[PDB]
Amino acid sequence: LSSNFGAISSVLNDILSRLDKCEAEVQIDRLITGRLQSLQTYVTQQLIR
Amino acid sequence: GIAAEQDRNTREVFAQVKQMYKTPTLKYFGGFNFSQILPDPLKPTKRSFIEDLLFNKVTLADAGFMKQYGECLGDINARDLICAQKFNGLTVLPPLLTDDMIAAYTAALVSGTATAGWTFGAGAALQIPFAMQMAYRFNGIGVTQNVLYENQKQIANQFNKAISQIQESLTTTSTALGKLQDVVNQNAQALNTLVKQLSSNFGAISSVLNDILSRLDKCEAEVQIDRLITGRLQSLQTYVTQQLIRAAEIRASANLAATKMSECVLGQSKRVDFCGKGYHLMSFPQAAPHGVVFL
Amino acid sequence: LSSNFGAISSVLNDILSRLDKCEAEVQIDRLITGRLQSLQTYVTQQLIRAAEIRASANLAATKMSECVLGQSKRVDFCGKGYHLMSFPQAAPHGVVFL
Amino acid sequence: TQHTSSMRGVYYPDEIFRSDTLYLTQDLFLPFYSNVTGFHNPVIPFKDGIYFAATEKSNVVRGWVFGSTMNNKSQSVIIINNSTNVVIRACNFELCDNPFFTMIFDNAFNCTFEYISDAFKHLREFVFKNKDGFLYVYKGYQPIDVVRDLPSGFNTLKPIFKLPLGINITNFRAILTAAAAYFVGYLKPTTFMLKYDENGTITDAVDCSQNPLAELKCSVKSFEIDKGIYQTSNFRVVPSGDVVRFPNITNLCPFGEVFNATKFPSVYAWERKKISNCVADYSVLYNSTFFSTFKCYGVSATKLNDLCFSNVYADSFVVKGDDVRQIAPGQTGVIADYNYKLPCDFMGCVLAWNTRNIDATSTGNYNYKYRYLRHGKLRPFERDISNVPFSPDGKPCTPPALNCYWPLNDYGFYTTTGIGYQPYRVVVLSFELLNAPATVCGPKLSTDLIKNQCVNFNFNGLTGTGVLTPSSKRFQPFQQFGRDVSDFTDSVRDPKTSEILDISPCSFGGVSVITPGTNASSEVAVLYQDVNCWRIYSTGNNVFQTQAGCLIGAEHVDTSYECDIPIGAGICASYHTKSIVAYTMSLGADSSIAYSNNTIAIPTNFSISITTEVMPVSMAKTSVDCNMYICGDSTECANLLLQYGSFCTQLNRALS
Amino acid sequence: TQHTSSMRGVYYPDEIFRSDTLYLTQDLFL
Amino acid sequence: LPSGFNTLKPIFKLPLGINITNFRAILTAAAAYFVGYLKPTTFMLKYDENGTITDAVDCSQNPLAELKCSVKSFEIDKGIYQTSNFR
Amino acid sequence: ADYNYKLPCDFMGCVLAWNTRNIDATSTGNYNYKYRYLRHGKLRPFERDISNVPFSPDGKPCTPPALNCYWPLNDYGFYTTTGIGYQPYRVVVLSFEL
Amino acid sequence: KPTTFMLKYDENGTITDAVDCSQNPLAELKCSVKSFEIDKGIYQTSNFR
Amino acid sequence: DVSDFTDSVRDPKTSEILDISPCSFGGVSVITPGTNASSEVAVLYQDVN
Ligand SMILES: CCCCC/C=C\C/C=C\CCCCCCCC(=O)O
Ligand SMILES: *[C@@H]1O[C@H](CO)[C@@H](O)[C@H](O)[C@H]1NC(C)=O
Ligand SMILES: *[C@@H]1O[C@H](CO)[C@@H](O)[C@H](O)[C@H]1NC(C)=O
Ligand SMILES: *[C@@H]1O[C@H](CO)[C@@H](O)[C@H](O)[C@H]1NC(C)=O
Ligand SMILES: *[C@@H]1O[C@H](CO)[C@@H](O)[C@H](O)[C@H]1NC(C)=O
Ligand SMILES: *[C@@H]1O[C@H](CO)[C@@H](O)[C@H](O)[C@H]1NC(C)=O
Ligand SMILES: *[C@@H]1O[C@H](CO)[C@@H](O)[C@H](O)[C@H]1NC(C)=O
Ligand SMILES: *[C@@H]1O[C@H](CO)[C@@H](O)[C@H](O)[C@H]1NC(C)=O
Ligand SMILES: *[C@@H]1O[C@H](CO)[C@@H](O)[C@H](O)[C@H]1NC(C)=O
Ligand SMILES: *[C@@H]1O[C@H](CO)[C@@H](O)[C@H](O)[C@H]1NC(C)=O
Ligand SMILES: *[C@@H]1O[C@H](CO)[C@@H](O)[C@H](O)[C@H]1NC(C)=O
Ligand SMILES: *[C@@H]1O[C@H](CO)[C@@H](O)[C@H](O)[C@H]1NC(C)=O
Ligand SMILES: *[C@@H]1O[C@H](CO)[C@@H](O)[C@H](O)[C@H]1NC(C)=O
Ligand SMILES: *[C@@H]1O[C@H](CO)[C@@H](O)[C@H](O)[C@H]1NC(C)=O
Ligand SMILES: *[C@@H]1O[C@H](CO)[C@@H](O)[C@H](O)[C@H]1NC(C)=O
Ligand SMILES: *[C@@H]1O[C@H](CO)[C@@H](O)[C@H](O)[C@H]1NC(C)=O
Ligand SMILES: *[C@@H]1O[C@H](CO)[C@@H](O)[C@H](O)[C@H]1NC(C)=O
Ligand SMILES: *[C@@H]1O[C@H](CO)[C@@H](O)[C@H](O)[C@H]1NC(C)=O
Repeated sequence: LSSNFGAISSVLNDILSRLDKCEAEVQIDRLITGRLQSLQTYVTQQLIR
Repeated sequence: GIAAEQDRNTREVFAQVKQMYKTPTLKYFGGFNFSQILPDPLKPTKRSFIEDLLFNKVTLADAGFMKQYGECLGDINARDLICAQKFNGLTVLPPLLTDDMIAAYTAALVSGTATAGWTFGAGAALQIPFAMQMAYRFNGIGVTQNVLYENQKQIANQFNKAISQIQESLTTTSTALGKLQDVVNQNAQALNTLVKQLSSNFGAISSVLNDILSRLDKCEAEVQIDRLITGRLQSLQTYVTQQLIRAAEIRASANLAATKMSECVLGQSKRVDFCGKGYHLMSFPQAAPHGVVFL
Repeated sequence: LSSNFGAISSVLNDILSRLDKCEAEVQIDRLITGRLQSLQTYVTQQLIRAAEIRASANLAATKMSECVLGQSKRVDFCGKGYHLMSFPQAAPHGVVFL
Repeated sequence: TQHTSSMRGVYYPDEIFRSDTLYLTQDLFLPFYSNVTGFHNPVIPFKDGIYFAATEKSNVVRGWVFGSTMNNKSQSVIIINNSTNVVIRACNFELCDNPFFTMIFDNAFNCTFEYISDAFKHLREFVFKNKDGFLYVYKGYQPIDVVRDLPSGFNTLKPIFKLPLGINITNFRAILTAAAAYFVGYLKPTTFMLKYDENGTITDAVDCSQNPLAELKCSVKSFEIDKGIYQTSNFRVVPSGDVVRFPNITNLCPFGEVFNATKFPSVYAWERKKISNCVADYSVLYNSTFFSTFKCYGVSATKLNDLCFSNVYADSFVVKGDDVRQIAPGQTGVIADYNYKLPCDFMGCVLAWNTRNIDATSTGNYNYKYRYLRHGKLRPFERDISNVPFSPDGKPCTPPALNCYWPLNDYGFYTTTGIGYQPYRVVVLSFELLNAPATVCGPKLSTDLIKNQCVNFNFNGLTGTGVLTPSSKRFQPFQQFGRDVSDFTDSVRDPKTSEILDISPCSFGGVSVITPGTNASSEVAVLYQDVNCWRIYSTGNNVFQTQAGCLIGAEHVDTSYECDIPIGAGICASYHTKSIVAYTMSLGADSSIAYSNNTIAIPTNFSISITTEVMPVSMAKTSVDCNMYICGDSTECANLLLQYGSFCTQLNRALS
Repeated sequence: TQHTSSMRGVYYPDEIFRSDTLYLTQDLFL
Repeated sequence: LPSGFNTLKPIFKLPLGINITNFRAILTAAAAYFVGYLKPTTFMLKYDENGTITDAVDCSQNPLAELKCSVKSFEIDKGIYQTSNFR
Repeated sequence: ADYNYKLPCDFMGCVLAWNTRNIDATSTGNYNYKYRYLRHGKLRPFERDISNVPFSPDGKPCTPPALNCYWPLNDYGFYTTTGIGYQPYRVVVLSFEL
Repeated sequence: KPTTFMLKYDENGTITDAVDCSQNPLAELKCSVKSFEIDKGIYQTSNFR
Repeated sequence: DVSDFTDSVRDPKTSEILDISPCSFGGVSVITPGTNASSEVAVLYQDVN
């Protein structure tokens, strides 16, 4: 959960603390896709086990 | 590969016998009534009464494999799911074996069991009257055969009553065939999930390719199109992975059905609780939508 | 390994040859995520194939146990007919039973 | 006159060496077995590149002229051989009606480009293409013996010329000497797959749009196909016509009333005007009015003539030169905080121009004001008009006192000041796109409606490809479009006659290709689901209906066998005496045993049989290295990968 | 004086026609 | 105020640019009027075959509505479902 | 950008421009520089149009002393005393591949 | 020199041990698994560079 | 290559063709007992004689 996935930071508080809503919603979407990808990988491994 | 495996599964389960025995004219073998599990030559269908009930219990989705273009353009007010799937590149292929062929296979197996017994699996079929075959089945579980020969009326009546009870149980709406419905529900739900998953924009301006091509030039738009390309490719990959895992589960089930059909219909088994509760005497196969029912 | 995954190029040398470190570290991160995704897909396919091979090997082991070391009563479990004997032979990645 | 180009005219797509690879590319190519026109000297049209072939015995063809108008009024380029050198000259010349051999022209005067080379039974092939102001010429040579037609074969062309001309080329004509023949074909945007040798030479190619077998070859990226049935791409049709539907508007849109007004307000009291029912042709502004800054957000400028705009508002005010940079999203300063603020999700354009000769007088113009004191920032598109004395603590005060100020400052506009203290007029246009009824459109002309046919359409700026049908939906008056569950636009209201139309895709239906091995034959059979035997690529031979679908290219036989190609629904195919045959598969051998109640059958003799059974046990053990696969011998990439280490150890654990 | 708004006051969120769908949205609602 | 369900249609989009914090009604010299306040909320709306909104689900009313909004359906089968954590 | 000089998107190069009021601007007014403001379509990238033919909105040939017939080229009027937005600038565009 | 290290923190937030990831293949293995303790066995490390 | 890796070049001073190859090659395995027992390891290199 500490990977930034090619964004400014891995902390949502830093992005909301420094940018406006505006440039930040496109840095938040990278984190959203990365964490969704991580959950999907976990679910696939669990299905095989 | 998955589709080829599904055809191999059906072939390995149903096509075990090598010669297609004809249905005998007489359905009454020494007190035992075999009419409800064999086809009759007067009704239009090619399958038994129990197979009729089994095919009536399971509801289908496509009911054929032919949806013409003019038919999909004739039903627009009615938002049919199959037209949306076919308009989005998802198609369903027909099975290799028709339901009539599987019904013919099960009819041949039941006729061979009722006429030849157990000997048509080791080699060529050997004819034998049904009472002597019943005597051998009784002798196989440690009971002498005079017990059969002195109580034949009672055993025949109990056999007929049990068949009638199975028929009466299968005429009432229940969840006996509940593990055949889950397969069709999962397949339909997976395709509909891909269709509904097609409205995510994946961090782009819009989820509509027409809006991007309508507003930007080619130039800034080819980098918004590439995000959608990677997202939709990712969605297809997730669908394929789930399908592979489900295919593995179905293949394990089909292997168990094939070995049970081999060891319980073509012979008598000594394994405890492998075929029914009690001492095994016989087994009969019946075809079902995407599956098999053993009696 | 030749997909650029929505970057300027698929060659790391071209990106390091033309941009500075600065704009290039955000083009390199796209390639990093794409190649990591490719490796993950390969590993998932390998796990599923390994499960299939393990099921086949378990069936081969129990057949070797029950048909070479003894005589089996199970119908059609070892050959067509009444089982008398069985002999194992080695094969590339597998076993042949007679 | 009409001949075919049988695998004719392939060239090298780039300047990169490749060997023993198959390369799939998409470019302007001459399609296989396409029509070519023979000439045994009119004006032949030039349609985005040509293939030219000359069959010669006495060197009759000498060069070409390329141009558009072909008179003295536009530029033309001559590429000729005058028997000692090859000279290329792009100039402005008066053409002759009968050019021959030795004057090809009368006079030249506006010459732009010049190039002279060094001084010095046959088939000479050329490819000409025009792209980004460059004329590319490719050349190839082949010794032949034919006398009438273009010979069949395969020959690869090499690049010889890349000329920086910048010329409108739509027409061309050949130059002859006072026998020979020449052939002309046209290039199309097409996907090819090319094969390279071990010497880095192209020796074979596959045209991916020729037939379904070539589509299968391009899909698997191989020249050899094994025996079986393969699901290819679905059935597609290409669009035929064009439909453009725009509202019928007559008035030119009031550029003069907005941009040329005698009085603009101050920035704290900016004014808003609605724009409606107009045609916005900004090309009438190219004669008189010029803008120092013009920057738009939410839409590219090059598409502004192809769209139609829904809710157009124009805001007008006047600022100084240093404040024009503040009229932008996400900006700070006195103007952006206290006078005029823009959102982020802004859609529109901003225009500003210098007005020192109109809004600046000598001695000093003091009629423009701005607010510099406030108790909070403004919200987007919010106006503050009040003039109340300001106190930092927040309580009311009388202006002749202490810590009480007037919140408005004057702009002092002089003639002699620098440009940073000069007045600028600013107009901001804001609108929305493609989600609502619209009445301000571009100058594009409309077209008649076409029903029940795959067309390209343009409805109020929304473009696409599909089939339009009459609909039964009932739109409410404030609605214009309709969408699916997958956000696909499936309904539209026609802006001229208020009827509802349904839009459907053009491609539909699965296609399978049944083939034997590529070594056996190049013949295939095609199975179309979802068609009743129409929507087929071609009516070859033996069309009949099966239970699986419509089968084309196979023969139906009454006898039943085992099958090697499973088609489906009980139908199978094979390769028999040769041709492809289709039949119903056999379930097994017929047998009859008769039931008796008093007879038994007993075996009397026996045989010993030995049966083989093969089973897999293990597979290959493998390992991967993340660092080499992702970042091969790169330190910067390894540093960037350093924070993905948890992901890589999971893969290694799985493999181990 | 005090009453309850029992499923009161829903409006159309945009100007796009939709039929036979369920649409999930986030906006200013009662 | 009577109970029920009724869908409202857009009539006005006025470009005013005004600081609005207070309001007052105007009457004639019986009647009653009711005032409620809007909140940022997630709803799920159902459309007919005529393109009319006839039902809605407020996703923050109770855990059953949270379950309905999670599965995107108006009908829930018998069983136990793991909803979102306590917030 | 529409009628005189247009750049592609996949441009590779650099653009340089500098002010030249002390060289290309004279008193009274320098009228030797021209630009086209009337055309029947937009230019393609790196395409040049040189012709000087009278322009008619309907599209038919006409004689310039008539109605709805214009000359398609306008003069730049370069003075010394004008503001910097009406002063001449020299522009050089370099294009290459890498 | 520019080098990758792995540092260990106490419960008091003090650095008390470190691993130099380029010293020997055992340290490469330790930095790959992010642990100071290795169990008995054979491990495939990075390729020869 | 087939993976778009630049493997050949022409030298611009003398017109000869040169091949470019990577520097890293060959798998390495580390055999270890527990870290409690010893810090000694054995190294197995495939692809070397
Ligand atoms: C001299 C010490 C300054 C210390 C500043 C510390 C951090 C930087 C934060 C704010 C400084 C921004 C100054 C910009 C002034 C407004 C510009 C304008 O008119 O639009
Ligand atoms: C045997 O079954 C058939 C079908 O149910 C029935 O008609 C027949 O009467 C049965 N025979 C006896 C003896 O009950
Ligand atoms: C090619 O020529 C043949 C013969 O004249 C004609 O039938 C066919 O329509 C032509 N095709 C095209 C695309 O011009
Ligand atoms: C152009 O050609 C026409 C006739 O072809 C001639 O009358 C005219 O003088 C020519 N103009 C120039 C500039 O050569
Ligand atoms: C061909 O053209 C070149 C161009 O100047 C000229 O030098 C040469 O003499 C010409 N050759 C003949 C045979 O006229
Ligand atoms: C083109 O020719 C005409 C007449 O010969 C001339 O007036 C004009 O200046 C020329 N164009 C250029 C760019 O020199
Ligand atoms: C010049 O090129 C443009 C760009 O396509 C084209 O529209 C125009 O017709 C060409 N000129 C002539 C005379 O054909
Ligand atoms: C490559 O070129 C050499 C040149 O001597 C030739 O001998 C060889 O046959 C060529 N390779 C092929 C595959 O033709
Ligand atoms: C625009 O305003 C200027 C004032 O500087 C005036 O000269 C010009 O005629 C106006 N334009 C029109 C079309 O009237
Ligand atoms: C452009 O402006 C000039 C200057 O008054 C005028 O003579 C000319 O007619 C205008 N052109 C058009 C097409 O209106
Ligand atoms: C112009 O638009 C109106 C709008 O309804 C329409 O009634 C009318 O038919 C249109 N004019 C033409 C010539 O179609
Ligand atoms: C369409 O196909 C069906 C078989 O599915 C057939 O019965 C019917 O006759 C066909 N339609 C026509 C018009 O022949
Ligand atoms: C049948 O058995 C006899 C001995 O009983 C043997 O000689 C003969 O070979 C057997 N038949 C065959 C076909 O082998
Ligand atoms: C005007 O709007 C601002 C923006 O929120 C607000 O802070 C201020 O209180 C409003 N004015 C009054 C008098 O309430
Ligand atoms: C849709 O509108 C028609 C108008 O005649 C009405 O009859 C129909 O009942 C409506 N549909 C529903 C589901 O109420
Ligand atoms: C942390 O600091 C306290 C200070 O009193 C000390 O007693 C304790 O031992 C320290 N922790 C460790 C792990 O050394
Ligand atoms: C300079 O380049 C030429 C190009 O071939 C080459 O022949 C020559 O050796 C080079 N000079 C030196 C000193 O290497
Ligand atoms: C290389 O290894 C092989 C064993 O694979 C061995 O036979 C051979 O002798 C070795 N080479 C040398 C030079 O010893």
